[PDB]
This record gives sequence, C-alpha cells and structure tokens, in this order.
Amino acid sequence: QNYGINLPITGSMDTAYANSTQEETFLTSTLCLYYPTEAATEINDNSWKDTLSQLFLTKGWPTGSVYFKEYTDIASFSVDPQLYCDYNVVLMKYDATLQLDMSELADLILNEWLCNPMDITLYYYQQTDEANKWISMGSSCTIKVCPLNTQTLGIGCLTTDTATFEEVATAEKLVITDVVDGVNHKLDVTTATCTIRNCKKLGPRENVAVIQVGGSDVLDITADPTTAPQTERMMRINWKKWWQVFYTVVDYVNQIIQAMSKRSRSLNSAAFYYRI
Amino acid sequence: QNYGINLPITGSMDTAYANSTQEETFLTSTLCLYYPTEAATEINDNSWKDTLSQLFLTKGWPTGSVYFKEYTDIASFSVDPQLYCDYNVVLMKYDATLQLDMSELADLILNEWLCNPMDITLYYYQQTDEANKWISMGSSCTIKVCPLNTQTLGIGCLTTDTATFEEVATAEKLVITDVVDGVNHKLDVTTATCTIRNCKKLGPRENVAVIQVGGSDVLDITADPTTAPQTERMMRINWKKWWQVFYTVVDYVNQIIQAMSKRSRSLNSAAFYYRI
Amino acid sequence: NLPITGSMDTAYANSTQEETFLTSTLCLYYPTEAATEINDNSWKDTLSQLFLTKGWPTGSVYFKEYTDIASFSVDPQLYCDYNVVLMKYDATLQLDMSELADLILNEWLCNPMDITLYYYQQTDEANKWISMGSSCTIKVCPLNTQTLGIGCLTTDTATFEEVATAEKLVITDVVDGVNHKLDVTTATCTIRNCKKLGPRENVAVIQVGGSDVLDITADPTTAPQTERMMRINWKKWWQVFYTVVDYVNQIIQAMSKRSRSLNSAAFYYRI
Amino acid sequence: NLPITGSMDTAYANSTQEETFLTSTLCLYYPTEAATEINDNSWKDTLSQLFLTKGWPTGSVYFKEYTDIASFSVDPQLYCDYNVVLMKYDATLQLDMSELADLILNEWLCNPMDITLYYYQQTDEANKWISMGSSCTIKVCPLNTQTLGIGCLTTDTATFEEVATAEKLVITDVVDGVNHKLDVTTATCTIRNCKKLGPRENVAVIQVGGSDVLDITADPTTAPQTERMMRINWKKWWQVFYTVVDYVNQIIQAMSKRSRSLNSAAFYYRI
Amino acid sequence: LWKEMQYNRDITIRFKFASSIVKSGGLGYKW
Ligand SMILES: *[C@@H]1O[C@H](CO)[C@@H](O)[C@H](O)[C@H]1NC(C)=O
Ligand SMILES: *[C@@H]1O[C@H](CO)[C@@H](O)[C@H](O)[C@H]1NC(C)=O
Ligand SMILES: [Ca+2]
Ligand SMILES: [Ca+2]
Ligand SMILES: [Ca+2]
Ligand SMILES: [Ca+2]
Ligand SMILES: [Ca+2]
Ligand SMILES: [Ca+2]
Ligand SMILES: [Ca+2]
Ligand SMILES: [Ca+2]
Ligand SMILES: [Ca+2]
Ligand SMILES: [Ca+2]
Ligand SMILES: [Ca+2]
Ligand SMILES: [Ca+2]
Ligand SMILES: [Ca+2]
Ligand SMILES: [Ca+2]
Ligand SMILES: [Ca+2]
Ligand SMILES: [Ca+2]
Repeated sequence: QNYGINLPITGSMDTAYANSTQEETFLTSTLCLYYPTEAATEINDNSWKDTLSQLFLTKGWPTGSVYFKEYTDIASFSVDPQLYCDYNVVLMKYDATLQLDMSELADLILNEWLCNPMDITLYYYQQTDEANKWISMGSSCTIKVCPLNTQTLGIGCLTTDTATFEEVATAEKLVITDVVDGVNHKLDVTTATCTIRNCKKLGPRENVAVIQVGGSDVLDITADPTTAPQTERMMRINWKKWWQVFYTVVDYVNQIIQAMSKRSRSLNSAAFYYRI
Repeated sequence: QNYGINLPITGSMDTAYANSTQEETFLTSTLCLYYPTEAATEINDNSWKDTLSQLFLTKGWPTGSVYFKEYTDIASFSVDPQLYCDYNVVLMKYDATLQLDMSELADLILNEWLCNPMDITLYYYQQTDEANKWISMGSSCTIKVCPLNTQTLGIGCLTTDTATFEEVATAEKLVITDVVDGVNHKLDVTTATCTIRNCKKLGPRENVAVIQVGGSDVLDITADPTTAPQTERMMRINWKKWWQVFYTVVDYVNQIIQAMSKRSRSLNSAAFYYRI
Repeated sequence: NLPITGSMDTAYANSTQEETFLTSTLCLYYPTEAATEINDNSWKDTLSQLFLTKGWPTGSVYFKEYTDIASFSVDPQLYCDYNVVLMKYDATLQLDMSELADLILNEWLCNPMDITLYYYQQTDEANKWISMGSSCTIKVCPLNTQTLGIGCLTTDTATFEEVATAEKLVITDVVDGVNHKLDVTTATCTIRNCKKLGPRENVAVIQVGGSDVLDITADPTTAPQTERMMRINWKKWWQVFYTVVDYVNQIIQAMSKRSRSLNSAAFYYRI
Repeated sequence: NLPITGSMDTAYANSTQEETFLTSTLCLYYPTEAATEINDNSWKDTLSQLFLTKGWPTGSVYFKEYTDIASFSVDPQLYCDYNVVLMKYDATLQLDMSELADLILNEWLCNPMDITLYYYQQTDEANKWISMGSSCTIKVCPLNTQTLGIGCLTTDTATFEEVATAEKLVITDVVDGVNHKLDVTTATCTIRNCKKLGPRENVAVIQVGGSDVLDITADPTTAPQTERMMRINWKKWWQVFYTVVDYVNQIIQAMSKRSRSLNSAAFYYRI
Repeated sequence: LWKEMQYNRDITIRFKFASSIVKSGGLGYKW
C-alpha cells in the first residue's frame, strides 16, 4: 500500500509456522520454455508440445500454464528478447564460436537493465559507473567509438572523420559495449538497422534461467575480468538427443523453479519504484 | 521494500521542508518530447533538436538529458507507443475527426495498464470490473463481438456466423473496447493485423503529460460516461506556428514537470505491463 | 411539504439500486442514425437482455427513436421513470442542442399566449417564451410606456425584430419589464409563456462526441455543466450503447425521481 | 408490509374525493356501437366538460374504444388510475364476457407456457391457463405417471380433448395434479400459466343490459358479485354515459388504487 | 479450478431401425 518508500521489516529469528506450498507456483504462475528451432527439427513430432504439457502437468502445472517459444538461433533470439512468463527457462545451445554472444545474451536476460535512449547524432556519451553499459540490438549493430579529451577532441581519432573511429562491434545482433568510465565518446552506429541504449545494471533477473545444452562453462555475465560468477540460474547439461533434454527439464522442473524467484520488479510491491 | 510495503509510514506535521529538488531532479533525469512529423516539417530545420537541447540546458537540463521522438500521426503512434525517458511529454495535434482516438491514446499513455493475451479463437471473454477493458492495437484492428447468454448462445448474433456479430471497431490502429460486464463474449478480430489484450487500469501514470495543441477540452480518459476528469498532466494550448509551441514547452518545462512525478517509469518502455 | 428532522447518526440503509431497477424503468432516446448504423432488427432485444444482466427486468427498458435533435425538440414527451437521451453533437446546432437540453433537463410551468390579442412581457430571469412546432418564426417589437414600438412600428410587422426563423424549438429571452408585440406564425408553431421551476432530475443527456458546449441557463455568466449532462467520444454506436448499458448504475445515480406534482394527465410508463 | 397499529378513537379525515379526482386519471372503455349511436364527433369533449363539472380536471379522463368484447379480450391494456369498462351484454357470449371480467377484475401473475417441449399441470385452485390471441384452439390430453394419455394419444392430436375453439381469450381450468399435453395454435395464440393473486381494485365493469351472469370464479359453488361489477339497463348510449358521469363518485368509491407492484410492460395514463 | 457452463439445446432425434432377414434353406418357405 505504501509504494514509494523503503520501510524496514522486522522478524523474529525464532518464529514458528514455516509453512509452504509450491503448488501455489504451479496453478498461479506460468512457465515458458525457450528452445532453438533445431530442437523441434530433431524431435520431428507434430504434437510434442502437447506431450510436454502433459508431462509438466504430471508435475502440477495445469494445462495452459506452460508455454513453448521457438527461436532460430542464439543471434536471432538476442534481438530484443521478450520474456513475459512468470518463470522463464531458455535452453541455449552451446557453440564454441559464439561464446561472447551467448554471454551477452545471458547478460541481457539474467540481469535487470534500466535503459535510456541514446541520440548519437546530438550528444556525446560517457559511462558513469561500473554498472553503466551501452546495449545495442537490431539486425546488424556496428558500433565504432571515438574517445574524446577534456577539450572535446578525439583521442587517436577525428570527430569529423568516422574512418578513424575505433570499431567495437561489427554486424552484431546484440552487443553490450563497455568503455572507459568518465570519458566522453562519439559513437557511430548503424541507426537504420540498430538501436543503442544507455543501460544500468540494477541487479539479477530472478525469474529467468538459462540451461546451456552442450559444452563447458563459458558464460561471463559480468564485464569485470576478475569475476565470472556462476549463479544458480545458469544450468549446464550434457546432451545427445533433444527429447532427453526436454525430459530432464520436465522431471527436474521443480528444482529449476526452486533456483528462480518471482521477478521482484513484476509485482505490486515494486509499484512506483520502477515498474508495477 | 516488498516486505515493508504493507507497513505504516509516520510523519510529524512540523518536519522542516527540504530545499528545492528540481535542480537535482533535472540533473539526474531524462526528458522525452513526442511530437508529430508535421511539427518538424513546419520547423523546416535540421539543427532544431540541438537548439532545443541548448535552450533546455539554459533551463537547467544537462546536455544529454533531452530526447526528441518523432511520430507520423496520432493513429500510427497509437500502435504500441513507447515511453522511454523519466519524463514524457507528448504534443498531440488536435483533429476534430479523431477525438476518440486522441482520448484512446491518452487513456493508454496517461494510465498504467496490466494486460493478458487473448486467444479469441479458443475462449470466450468477460470484463469482470469497470477497470477491465480490451485494448487492441495493430496495423488495422477490426473487432466483432457476440454477447452470449447463460446458455452460451449468442444474443442478437449467431455464434457460428461472424457476419451477425456486432461491429465495435473497424480498421483501428488502437481501440479500447468496453463491453457489458459479467457477459461472456465470442470475439473475432483481424488477428493477423492486430493484437488484442485483456487489460486492467491500475491507476495514473504520473510521468506522461499530454499537451493538446489546438482545439478544446475533448479528452475522456475514463470510459465512465459521467466523468471526464482533467488531470494536471493533460494540458491544452493554442497555436499558429510550431516554433512558438516548442518555445512555450521549453520555457514552462518547470511547470510541465511539476505536474509530473518520477518513480513511475517502467523498466520496459511499453505502455502496459504484460502477463502471459 | 413539511419540515423533516433527522439525526446525524441514523444507520445507512442497504443499497436501493436493486429494488430501484426492479421497481422503475428506463427510457433510452437515440437518433435514427444510431439504428441505421447498428443495422440489426433485434438490437433492442439484446440491449434489453444486457440490461437484465445489469439488473433491469425484461420490458423495463424502453427504446425510443427520434429523427434528429430538431424533430425531437417538438414537444418531447418523456415516459419512463428514468430518461437518458443520446444527443449527437453537430458543430452547427449548438444553440438547438442547448435549447433541447434546457427544455428537457429543467421543469417548466407554461401557460398559453395570445400574441394576436395582448402584449406580453417577461417578469423575471426565470420567465421565458418557449415556442415549438413544425416551423417557428418569432419577431418581436418592444414597446415604450406609451405602448408604442421602439425601433419598430406596431402596425407594420416588417419592422419587427426577428428573434427566430423556421425553428422547431426556440427559447426566447427578452428584456424583463418591457412589453413586446409578438409576430409568430401561429399556424405552424405554438408559443407559451413559461417559468423555470427547477431541474428535471429524471432526465440525463449524453452528448455523443464534440465538446462541452451546452448552456442550459440564459445567464451569460453561467455554464453549469451539471452532473446530468454527460459527454462521450465515439466511433461506433454499438460501443456507445455498450457504455450506456455497462455504466447504467452511474447514470441512474446521477438522476433522481422527478419529484414534481403535475396537473396534466399525460402518457407515461410506470411499472 | 409492516404491522399497522391504529386507534379506534381517531377522527375521520375530510373527504379525499376531490383530491383523488384532481390527482388521478379515469379511463372509460366503451364499444364502438356507443360512438356509432351517439353520432357526434365532439362527444368526448362534452363528457370531459361534464366530468370537469363533477371535479375531474380536463385531460384526466381518457376515452378508449374497443370493437367488441371478443376483440377487447386480446391483452386488455388498462391505462388510467381508475378504469371503468362499459361491456355490452350478449346472451350468446356469457362465458366470454365473464372471462374478460375474470381477466380484468383480478390480478394475475403469469409465466410463459412452452407447450411444444414441456408437460404442464395445475397445482392449485388459483392456477389457470390464460390463452389470448386471434384464434386460440386449445386441445388437452390428460396423462398419467407412465406418461400415457387418458382417452388420448400424445402422438395423435386428433384424440386430444377439445376445450376451446377460435377463442380470442379463454381461461382453461383442468384437474389439478395431473399432467396434460397441450396442443394450441401458437401462431395465432399465446398460452400463459397464471395464478390469481386477488381482486384488481382499480377496474370496474359495468354490464350494459342483460342480467347478472358474470362468474369470475371457476368454482361452481361461488358466483360472487363484487361492488366493482355493476349492471345497468339501457336503451340509449347517451343515457348510459350520463349515468356513468353523474355517479362517478359512487363508481370510484367502489374502486381502490391498484396497490400491486408489477413486472410486466404496459404504458399508463397518469397525472 | 473449474467453471460450470450450461447448454440447453432443442434437439430433434431422427432415427430408424434396420431389419436382418436371414432365410433358411429348402424351397424358401422357412426363414
Ligand atoms: C538549504 O537551503 C538553505 C537556504 O537556502 C541553505 O543555507 C542550506 O545550506 C541548504 N542546505 C541545507 C542542508 O540546509
Ligand atoms: C376539514 O373540514 C373541516 C370542516 O369542513 C374544516 O374546518 C377543516 O379546515 C378541513 N381541513 C382539515 C385539515 O381539518
Ligand atoms: Ca583511429
Ligand atoms: Ca554480439
Ligand atoms: Ca565502463
Ligand atoms: Ca567477468
Ligand atoms: Ca482508435
Ligand atoms: Ca447481429
Ligand atoms: Ca466492461
Ligand atoms: Ca468518460
Ligand atoms: Ca432551436
Ligand atoms: Ca426594426
Ligand atoms: Ca428576460
Ligand atoms: Ca449561460
Ligand atoms: Ca372466450
Ligand atoms: Ca380423445
Ligand atoms: Ca385446476
Ligand atoms: Ca363460479
């Protein structure tokens, strides 16, 4: 009821009545499975979604609670991903050639980002703090950056000559750019086929889990070199058949949800903080 | 926060007022101006955005905080309108032939909405409360509704023959349908061209101000026939040239934003929260 | 009409809305173009069923149709206990809209006028001359204390001052305390000397599209916009009727029972 | 409905006859032959002025014409606060006129009878089947627990028992507690299951000529003549209307306000 | 949870029987 203020909450370390009902999640919340198209291709069954809904329903999820979403590949899915279910699971296939991209994708969906517009034509841009990044999405994002000095002149570049700009992204569907903080930069971006946004990392996105189907642990959702955290929402499974992957997902869906929490930004409690 | 949302906040009626925070609010916020294309056409200048930024800076905005978004017309802008900045000001040109549309646009962007998908092909749909509406937007949305009875039989319409359904919207970029509550309706919509959602009005937005350029007080942001509230965020001005309008907006940005409040910008830029 | 003494602690009674709907009736007036656009032969029945979903028993809602504002203005009879008039806004008919709203939203005590025999004057601001018919053309000739025309000739009716031409309803307001000779086409329109007693609380007017232009008071200094004068935006008439049905609770809440004792036995509906 | 405690020592209030005449409406129903024999286009105004001499304000008295008893019996709509039906006596129509009286001198709570799909029965002596239309030909087939018919075959309407033929109005009374199959011409008839609640006090019937033959109760052991069933001998209709006008106070005395809260759809002529 | 929805429908059952007539041997006097 009191929405704009952070009030302390007091609790007793000896409090009784530790009741629970995970069933509340199943009947009230919805589950979304994001998988690559090649998974559906390999399965090659026209009613596999129905069978998976049946199997999930064995786990308590009423029919219609579980949704299945298809994406062609990691790069295509990275273009402004929209995860709307209460609980989101993304089966991301591992590609040794697309490590950073996968990381970027995870960094976009495993975290919470507050993004403002960028008018590269009008304004020069800095990155105020460690949480400030420049996230660009589109069909082909090509970002070139020219750092300036206190006199507004470029460093190793000419503001009036884009050929000297230091390219940092080339034909990217999604790219998160991290530059030196406290330095103004002139940005050249393909605005026709790419939108760039000035984003702040508020914190984890609790209700999004990524299951890496394949190779070893490579995701780096933190721009800081010294730390490469592996949060509980970053699962990894070895695979040879996609039916096996989906059966493992269904059989252990309870643990997958247990690793996740309701999106703290998506409930009435967070009203008038940023969103609902 | 969430655990202390339902807690009292006590304040003495003698606590000293704090110094003005408008300066810091401008220094820490971003402003978005939404204007029609005819505005830029009449201005007939390329550097006008830069000049407006400089004038806003003269009014106390750091270079980089003011952004200008251009939309073709009211109808096109009504399709999934996006509110990017902390403060949003929408300059709606008044046309006597689009009153409802204007209201609809206002109703969408001056209020918070909570929306759900509508599989009109598989379910009948009710509107449970006066706050429940059906917001549909797209390239061209044509909504036909058949009110059923307690026996799941159309009233004044054949449930199988769409030609007998009732026309409530034809070729609409945006429409907010309100049907009788407690009645199950069978819906047929141009799903290929538009998306329809079951939405609940949660309250005002407080960070979107609509300035109506020309005309009279015609906006009705409440479907209730016996109320046409004129909130502080819906303003009206008279005009002969667009440069005067923009100068008025710049010179009275303090007053315009004094009627708006931060803390309401959602993490997503969309005009409604979505729950699938 | 006796004094009523009440305490400031008497418990509120339950909602009378349910029994009010069960024991009253609603007349809904719409233009012909509404039915034309609806293009359904049973829309009255489905609207009645929707109202029943809202509470009103079947047959309690009466749907009356008028060609347009001007035709409706010719002696409009309101039957049901609660009347809601859907008036479509036309930018060129503002005064006619205002006159219709004045006539049906207020209570008038009228007596006949003999323009061909006696001079007439208006006693106070509540006194007007309401003329209605197929075609009303009223010309006025004010008279001085010597019963002689001012800016007009008593014998010559051409010199009279034209205040109405071909109107189907017109509320004429002249300077009070001055005698006027009236030239009115009595063959095609009747004029009556009327006094405004107060508001008609059982008649609401919903203005479909437009702006707040109604002026139900002749005073230049007041444009009340009472709670019984609603306005909505529209593109399709079905949406308008659905909005009327859904919020009928609020519409009736804005209205009250007529509460006037009439000396004329007219045709009404009263369940 | 609450208990009403009164004192036997209270003083009689003054005559309310003038007040009720001023604030109520009177409806007179007469056959077309009355207007034919009178042969005067202004007779309505003459009777109105005579009533005004009796006290009724001009316009409160409404005159309604019906072709004959058979035609009037098709959904008789009684508008005014006080209704007086001048019913010409015909020795051949003794039942029909009686039925009409039974329909208008009593309050009936009616519901639809969808015979073609449902089996119907009468639960008590107050239950009847009122059928009205242009031609009501009702055939009845009593049934038993095994659903078979008694002296009738449910599949052969020719064996159904004939209870009415070409009737504009008929009140059917069958044996209670027994299911019947009904075959009536729904195209030109509508049959309703009705319960008589009590007398309808605002409707009086004046039988013009004949003798007391009305039987408004199906029970053979009762043929009561209430104060609302008058009978006058006649040779001229002008005399009939003069005696109705002169004794209007007596006629209204025999009548009381309706007092029933209805749910049906009927217009009224009220002041 | 579950919702109750009503369906009262006016149906017309049109049906018929079939006959199996298997005749015995001989000259055809016996079925
Ligand atoms: C607030 O304003 C007052 C007067 O303008 C000024 O003296 C003071 O330093 C400001 N800050 C605080 C913390 O009081
Ligand atoms: C009743 O009638 C009496 C005698 O005619 C008269 O004195 C009195 O004023 C009347 N009214 C009342 C209220 O008693
Ligand atoms: Ca360089
Ligand atoms: Ca990338
Ligand atoms: Ca940085
Ligand atoms: Ca790292
Ligand atoms: Ca629209
Ligand atoms: Ca229809
Ligand atoms: Ca509704
Ligand atoms: Ca409204
Ligand atoms: Ca007029
Ligand atoms: Ca003159
Ligand atoms: Ca005057
Ligand atoms: Ca005025
Ligand atoms: Ca009969
Ligand atoms: Ca028989
Ligand atoms: Ca019986
Ligand atoms: Ca009897």
